[PDB]
Amino acid sequence: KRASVLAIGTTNPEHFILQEDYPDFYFRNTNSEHMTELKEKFKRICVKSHIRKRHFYLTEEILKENQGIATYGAGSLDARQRILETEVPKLGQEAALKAIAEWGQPISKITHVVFATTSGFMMPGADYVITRLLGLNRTVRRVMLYNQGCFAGGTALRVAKDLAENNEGARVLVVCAENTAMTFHAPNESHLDVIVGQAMFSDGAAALIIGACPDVASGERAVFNILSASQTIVPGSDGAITAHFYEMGMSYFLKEDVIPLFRDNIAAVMEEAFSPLGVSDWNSLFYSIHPGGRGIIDGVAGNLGIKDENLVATRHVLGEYGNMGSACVMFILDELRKSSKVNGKPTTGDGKEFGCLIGLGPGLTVEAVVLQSVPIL
Amino acid sequence: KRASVLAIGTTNPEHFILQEDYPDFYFRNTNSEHMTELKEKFKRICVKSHIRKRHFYLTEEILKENQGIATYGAGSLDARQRILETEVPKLGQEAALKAIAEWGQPISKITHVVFATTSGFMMPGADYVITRLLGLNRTVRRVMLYNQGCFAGGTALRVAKDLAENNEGARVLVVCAENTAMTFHAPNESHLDVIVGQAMFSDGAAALIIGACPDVASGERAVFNILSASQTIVPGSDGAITAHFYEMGMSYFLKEDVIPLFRDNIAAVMEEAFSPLGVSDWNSLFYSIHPGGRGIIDGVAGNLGIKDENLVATRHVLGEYGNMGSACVMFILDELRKSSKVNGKPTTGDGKEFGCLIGLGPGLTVEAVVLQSVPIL
Repeated sequence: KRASVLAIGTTNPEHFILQEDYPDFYFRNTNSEHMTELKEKFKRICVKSHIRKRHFYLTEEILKENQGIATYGAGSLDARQRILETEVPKLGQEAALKAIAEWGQPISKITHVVFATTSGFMMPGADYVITRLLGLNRTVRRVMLYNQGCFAGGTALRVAKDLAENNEGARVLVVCAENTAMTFHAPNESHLDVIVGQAMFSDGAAALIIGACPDVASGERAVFNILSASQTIVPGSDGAITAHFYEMGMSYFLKEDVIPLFRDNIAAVMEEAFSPLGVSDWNSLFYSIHPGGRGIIDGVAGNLGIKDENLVATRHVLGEYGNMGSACVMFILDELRKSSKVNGKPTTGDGKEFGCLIGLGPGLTVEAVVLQSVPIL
Repeated sequence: KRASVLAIGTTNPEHFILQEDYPDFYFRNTNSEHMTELKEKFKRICVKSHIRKRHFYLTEEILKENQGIATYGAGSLDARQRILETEVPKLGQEAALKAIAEWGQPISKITHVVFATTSGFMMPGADYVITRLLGLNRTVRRVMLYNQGCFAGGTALRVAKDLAENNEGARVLVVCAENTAMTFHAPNESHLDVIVGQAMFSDGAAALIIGACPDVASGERAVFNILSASQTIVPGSDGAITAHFYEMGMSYFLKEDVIPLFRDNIAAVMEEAFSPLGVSDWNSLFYSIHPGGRGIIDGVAGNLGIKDENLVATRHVLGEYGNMGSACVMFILDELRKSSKVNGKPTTGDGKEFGCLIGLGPGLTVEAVVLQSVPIL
């Protein structure tokens, strides 16, 4: 009678770049090699990032064919959309097929779709495209979530939750996907917000299948259960994150006190979701914190007092992929369940009963989804 | 147990223009009086449109600064967004306050918000802004439906339906709002899809309160009961409507066979929806069809054999407000119940029991929402 995660799939584009070689690549293919001062500010953040590699659609050749994207301030939304209109629902398809395989059921049994992305937008949306790409039924009930940032991962789950629970027999396909072709910019002295993003942002795609009352006889296997899903605006945070969709693509602004505002308010958000269960100790849980850089983790960590033991899964994704936007949190969920089977843990939650999903985005906004593990045999 | 409409509220900008005087206004304030031949076609279209007046935020002086918006092809997305980022949620606020006045409950009772808009987008979205303007709780669960076109009105009804029915005591605030500053273009000889759109689009905004199990003792009153809600892709209609968000704004393209596709495929949707109610006679129902111009309405009615008696509310909205996009279907619902009280009809559905809200848009896509009337006292 409660919603459950029945399958999980992930994927990234084949092309990847090592962080050790990114500063040279980023300044060479923007003809900004002469900005010696910025090359140092950027390099220091790369070292502090503790990110090893990132996947990208954008290659050295594709940027040569799109100088508008390679020039800061220049109009390029025309060229950016030509790429995103196709590659985003396509990368999603790759992920959906992996999760539909584990599910091991007929395509016709899918009745809903929830697509979440900030990378590109048009009409019809990616939710129509992937419906035709996967060959789903023409009567699937779709819900498109455009431009909700990095918390959209928690949003998608909250929407799918009420869908599966209010429609008997319902099976929901959820897809998160991103592509740095939307937010890529060349270095600029006045707008140093870019510097932080270009040493962080990557792309990827995750896919989930939600459904109530798992049919064990049919071959369905629950992975996580969803007990609750809340959303909260953070007090005194107006303006901390703002992103505009201009002719130059997405132009974003970061205030110097994003982490302190999240840090000094996360305690209250946890207290609300977990009192119905009588939980107080924050180390009795498994976590899937949105990897919004080391600061956000190492800072949400200290406040709640989370030991390094429980941040292994979240820090692992950050290191091997970077910030993939809304797909980061589903990536970390797949990380746990799989790591748990290898290490012989009693449950899919690293041997723990309850866990939490933390998504962070503009507002400030915080999405909190309470999860429950299942036994491993 | 079953979601119900509890209140309705609408509004428009004060500034309006008569269809009588729009062709002069259009070719004058875009510096295009030298296109005399093109002006006559427009004139003809404006006369066959059955639209009497439309309300716009865009006045003659506002176009006078942002000449980019008044010049076809020119990059003007920035200027459009500076307008839409503020004016759209401000227009929604004015509508919501009317619905809460009728609802007659404390603002602390609202638990969810659903906003749908194609006109403009940023981060955080217009769901955050309307949450601050109305002074709602920081812990409200909100959904942002961007760029779902003219069927978004029915989608907003379907999401809110599953939220209110899956959450005890939950009360959902629906808001739809559109602004022509996104779709405004100067006349061009080549792109004749633009010319037909300028005689159609308007500004407006509507609001509803959705909740399951009305509390009579708390002063709540029902208006319509939501029995079901569906979505469907039309077979073999790929590319019938496409819209791109380029640097010039929302560039849309309409192929020549849009009406014949909706016309011949709508019957299957109605049969699937009303079959479990034992209904087949389409004139025994009240309607709220999306007025995408005369063409759509006449084509849909001609197939199902709907008489002019049951299309008065639809045409009245198109005649007095023009095509406002996603808000049209909400306007018609309000005219239905308001007209019903004045004429002495026994129900909010023109005396009838069951009715249907039809949302049409790109895909092609068809949103059907079976509705039930309540007794008038």
